[PDB]
Amino acid sequence: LVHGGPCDKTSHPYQAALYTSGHLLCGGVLIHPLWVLTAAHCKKPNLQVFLGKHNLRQRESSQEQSSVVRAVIHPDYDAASHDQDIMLLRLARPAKLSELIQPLPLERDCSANTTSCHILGWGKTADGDFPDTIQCAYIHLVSREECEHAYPGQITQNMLCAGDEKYGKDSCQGDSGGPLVCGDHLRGLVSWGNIPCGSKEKPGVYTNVCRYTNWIQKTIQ
Ligand SMILES: [Mg+2]
Repeated sequence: LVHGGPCDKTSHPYQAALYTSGHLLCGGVLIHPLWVLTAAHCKKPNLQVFLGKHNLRQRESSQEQSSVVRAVIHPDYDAASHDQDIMLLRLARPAKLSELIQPLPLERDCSANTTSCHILGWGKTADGDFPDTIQCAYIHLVSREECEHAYPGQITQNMLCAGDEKYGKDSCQGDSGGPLVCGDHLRGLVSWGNIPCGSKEKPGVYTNVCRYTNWIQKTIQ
């Protein structure tokens, strides 16, 4: 995440870190004791899920690890256009909850008006390096019209744009699958955007979570 700062230690209990081959690959969101929601492009064999993490370079009393027993990629995910970039990961065992490990509810109403939101993750920072401490930044939802104007013919109904016209705070490589949180509910998942990262001109594009309430419910229940 670029142009943000370190998160408060107790502000992201729903954040998951997804690892493969010993390195962080993506973020994710705990939405139920047995399920982590993330981006479909984060699919890899042998994913490892870590909950309760804050600083990747420090063993933390709150961290918990879990293997994935099943990965459900949206049936219509398209890896070129990024359409329907969403995937559910079933954990081997339900997560043990605490102040540092908690699920985040989903925003079910696509018309919700809480436009001030925040993003978080261990993805690339402004200096081009990957941080040990998870980063946080507040950004604002952008109207679909402006989204379409920035990426003509590339934005689908399954995508939501968000950015910061002041400093260009934005998600980046490694933040993929992480949460776009608005009004204490999950509004989106980090999907794609400008490269190099920065949202002043081109906003970040997030999977429009409100569109998947039915699919997620059916998959989990
Ligand atoms: Mg298709």
